[PDB]
Amino acid sequence: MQVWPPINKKKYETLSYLPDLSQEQLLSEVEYLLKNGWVPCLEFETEHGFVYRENNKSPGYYDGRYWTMWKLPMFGCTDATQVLAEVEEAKKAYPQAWIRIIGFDNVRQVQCISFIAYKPEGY
Amino acid sequence: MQVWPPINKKKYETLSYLPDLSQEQLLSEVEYLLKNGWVPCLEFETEHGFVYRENNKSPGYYDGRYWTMWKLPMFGCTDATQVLAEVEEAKKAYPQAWIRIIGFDNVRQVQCISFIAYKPEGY
Amino acid sequence: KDYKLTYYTPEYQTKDTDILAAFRVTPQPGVPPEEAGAAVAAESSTGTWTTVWTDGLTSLDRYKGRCYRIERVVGEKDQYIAYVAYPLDLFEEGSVTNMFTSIVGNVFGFKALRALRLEDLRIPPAYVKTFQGPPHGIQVERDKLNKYGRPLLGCTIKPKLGLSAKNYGRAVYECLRGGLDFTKDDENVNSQPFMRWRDRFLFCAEALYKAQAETGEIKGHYLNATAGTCEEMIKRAVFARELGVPIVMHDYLTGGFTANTSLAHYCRDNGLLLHIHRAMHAVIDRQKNHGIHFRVLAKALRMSGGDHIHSGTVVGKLEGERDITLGFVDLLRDDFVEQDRSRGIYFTQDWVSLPGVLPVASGGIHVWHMPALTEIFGDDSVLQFGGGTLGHPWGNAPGAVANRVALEACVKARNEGRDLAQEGNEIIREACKWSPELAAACEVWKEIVFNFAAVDV
Amino acid sequence: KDYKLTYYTPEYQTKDTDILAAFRVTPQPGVPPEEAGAAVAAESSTGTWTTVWTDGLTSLDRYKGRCYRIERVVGEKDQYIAYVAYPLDLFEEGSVTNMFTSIVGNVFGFKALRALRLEDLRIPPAYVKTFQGPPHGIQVERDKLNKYGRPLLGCTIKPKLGLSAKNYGRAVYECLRGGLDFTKDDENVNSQPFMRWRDRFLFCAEALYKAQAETGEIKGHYLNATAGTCEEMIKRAVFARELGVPIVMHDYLTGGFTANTSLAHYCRDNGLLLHIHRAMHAVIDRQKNHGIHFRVLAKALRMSGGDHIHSGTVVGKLEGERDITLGFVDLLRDDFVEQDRSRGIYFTQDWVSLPGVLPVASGGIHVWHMPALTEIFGDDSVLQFGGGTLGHPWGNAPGAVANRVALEACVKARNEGRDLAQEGNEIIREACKWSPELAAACEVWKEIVFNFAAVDV
Repeated sequence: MQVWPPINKKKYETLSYLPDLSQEQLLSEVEYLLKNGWVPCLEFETEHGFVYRENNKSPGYYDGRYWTMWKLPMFGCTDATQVLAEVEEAKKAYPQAWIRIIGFDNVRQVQCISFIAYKPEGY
Repeated sequence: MQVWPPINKKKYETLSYLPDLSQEQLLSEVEYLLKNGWVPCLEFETEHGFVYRENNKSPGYYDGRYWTMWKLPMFGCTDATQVLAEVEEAKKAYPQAWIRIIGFDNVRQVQCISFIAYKPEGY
Repeated sequence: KDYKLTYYTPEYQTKDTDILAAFRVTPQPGVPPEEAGAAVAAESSTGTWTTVWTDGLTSLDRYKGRCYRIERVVGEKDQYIAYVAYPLDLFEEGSVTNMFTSIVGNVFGFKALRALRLEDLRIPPAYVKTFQGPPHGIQVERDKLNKYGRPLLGCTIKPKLGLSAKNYGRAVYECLRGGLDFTKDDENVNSQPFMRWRDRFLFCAEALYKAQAETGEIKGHYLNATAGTCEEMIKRAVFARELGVPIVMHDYLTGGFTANTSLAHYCRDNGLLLHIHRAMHAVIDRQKNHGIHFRVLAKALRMSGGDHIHSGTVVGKLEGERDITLGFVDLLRDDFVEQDRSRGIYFTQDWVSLPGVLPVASGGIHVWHMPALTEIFGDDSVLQFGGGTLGHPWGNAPGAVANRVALEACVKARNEGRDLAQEGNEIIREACKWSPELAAACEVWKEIVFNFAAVDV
Repeated sequence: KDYKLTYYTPEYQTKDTDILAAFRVTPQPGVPPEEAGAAVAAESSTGTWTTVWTDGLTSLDRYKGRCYRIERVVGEKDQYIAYVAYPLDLFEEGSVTNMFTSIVGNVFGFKALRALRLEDLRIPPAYVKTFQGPPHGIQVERDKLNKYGRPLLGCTIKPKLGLSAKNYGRAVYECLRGGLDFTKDDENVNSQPFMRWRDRFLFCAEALYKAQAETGEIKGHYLNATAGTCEEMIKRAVFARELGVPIVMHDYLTGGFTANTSLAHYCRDNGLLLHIHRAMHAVIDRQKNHGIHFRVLAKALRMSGGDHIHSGTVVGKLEGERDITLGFVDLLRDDFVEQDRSRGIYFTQDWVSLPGVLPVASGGIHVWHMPALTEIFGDDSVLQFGGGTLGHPWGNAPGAVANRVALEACVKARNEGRDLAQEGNEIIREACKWSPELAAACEVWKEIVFNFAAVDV
């Protein structure tokens, strides 16, 4: 019988309970977005990697949900390698940042994908 | 005449004003639980060893009361050494954690025991 | 009273503003279908055996329900499907209570019928616009919670009734810290001698905030606000708002539509998500010959208001029953659902942008069911476990971890192009390699399905 | 007026819903027991010497109190125990005020009696369910405070009346920081020229938060909300709620039951613990021949509402008196207390899950009394000190430390299997070795009991 660690097990939502995605698996996820017609986009954060509540504590309000956009949503992107290239460039510029790939759906003005692609040292 | 120290005298409730329990005394306490038919259970904490109030300040609300459970309540336990063994294993895995032994009563859905078994360095 | 010559109108062309009803009629022997269907329409509108002077001070043909079609049921004999049309004016705007009173108020007790069952209702866009609907709905909810690309996960705290406020909170913290998004108050748990509501709300808030701080993910606990009176119900929601928690809960059928609409309005105005439990539904929707099918009760909830609604389980069901479930699941989530008798959808339903409701799947769900559930329901669903978390050998947290790992393994496999239908068991097998928690939860299952175990390296 | 032939009914079989009363009657010379007991029942119900026409527009035998049994008191002569039964309908639901008005309203002034004393009351489950009872109760309180496995500790701030708001807070901080859980506002301290209530609440909150931050343990100070009017009383509790403190206080007998029930309701709705002081009780409960025994006043408090209640001290009492005390202590804490005349319990009392009240022991308590107190009362009690903390040679904090160390030494010894009854003095002796604070508090005691001192190594 093992005890689940109360520390050093911070998560980043979808897929974060699985072993770190290999470049090949990371690439397969991006192809799922493209196959469905979803517009890929990258987001990164350097300071607050997890949600907190500093400005308000009313129901539904949390700070730290929004991260900063890396460039622009990749409309018309057909090659999943173009997306993977940006992740390399992003962590090159900000190695101490968390980076995630999000997907947008148009029939619905919604976001429908969000998984971590890179985590800083000790995370 | 001596002055009671305003610092470095943090407490952990029941029995914390007595000298640190020797393994023998720690074992006698566990036997009291068993003799009364109380179910022993271990809890540990690594970050907030004392209560605070971050999320709300209304009457009766405090953060830090709940600690994380070490495995499961030891139902059917008849040997107090089994309990003492778990404390050794717990501090082995988390040396920087505070560990306490709690007891549960069934006639009453209540907890009726709670004493510190291990404190981290400088506490 | 010969209704047939006044209420049975096969030449009637339904209007865009009419409320349509599909009744499964089982008439008494000797009673013709046309007369039975006319009795159904008559009783649920003007209800007149003959004529009184007051009927001349208005136009009877303006407020009457009309049976415009009859269809014999393929299977059993003596069973017909009667289609009735009701004028938009018969109904009070924004009141599900009035809609149910007019349509199902007296007809089920008519003597000429042996049994009666309301199968579906076509809610026209003009009536839909008079309702607020879900406080938030699927999209806003995912945005508030910042959760995308996978079904949400919840678990029930057991036993149902019996635990104290602090012990309840302890189980809440352990489950949530392990990977689950939500924990649930039992539908029976309101305020009782063993645990008063305010103490529960207070300890559960402490527990959910700790798990959120520990994991870095937004957590929620359905705090049951169901109560004896409207005032108590609101008083309970008000405290949830003061604590700043994200979601409350309500038993809409036992609490009632009038009280539920009030809570839903309150939740919209105060940013609270509303989880709905369907307690008591089976006394109304189980028998195929008499009652109201769940798809109508689900439509009523979406109009009255709720962000989540329990919609049973698909595990161990014949396609058949499974198709009926997917039928009402679409009616709850989608904006436009075209007519399809194969899935029990008697009418095309246009929801005109009314927010969709998140279906909650619960009932004997285990980790090895994850592949089938993820495939059948898709991402927009909440999968709830009971003994799959609490019954895990190592406890609540490891049990929650097992379910979270199992779900993510299914999502990853699906995204990679794998067929969850035929590779389901294998997906869970591979996952057991990298998750001791998942492995321990799959022991008895491995012995039967794979005749072993183990790992290798 | 011959009551005996109408109110004395020895054949009466008490109902599960009846309120039973045990009166200790001392009739006037010549007046028979049966007639005296019938006069008691008559006066406290219908109260009729004869008959008027209005008595025919109802059924007298439906709302009358009935003396169904008389028992001669073993000790004194001319003293009897009359048992009276009252119909459930005579009482207003949830009102202790009405219960006392009906039972003890006029009978104590009847001429045929020389003295009258209400010894006990059997509150049936059907009447108990109409009361909220304690805002929280023993279990919830321990959970809110996170305190288990030992009696709680409190101390009184002296002098009773006289100190200023800031000085009051200073003593509060010093006592609490030393190991005590609670500090107490004097029962007389409400709002006066030398110290207005709001200033006291403000400084005491600052003091208790500092001690809590310094020690790491949850602290509380009973802030007296007793006032001249209901409005002022609530206004005071409202500010305690704004400050976020855990507990308030009330003098239930001088304040009154109507006001106390209002405060109790407020405390439940706002999460405040309610400490009750029994000021003025001795004018009612001291004399063995006339008045109301404290066990009835304690039952009334548990129904009206309170989380703690002062129940005197056991120090220096004959077993005898000690048994009576343990009798009412059980009635306050337990769910079911079986009849036992040896401990003054005339009726079996079923509390049907109504929360239990924490008994508060105070009055000349010193550290060397700790062993006996811990054994007699058990963990579910609050032990309050006055001069045992304030009168310590080194001050408040060291005085609080001495009491905390002494108590924990007793708890440890008890848990290790030691007999607190015969090893009490030795347990305190050993503790003095590792606690300079405890040693200094035991000086005069060591010289008398041990004829010395000291330590060794």
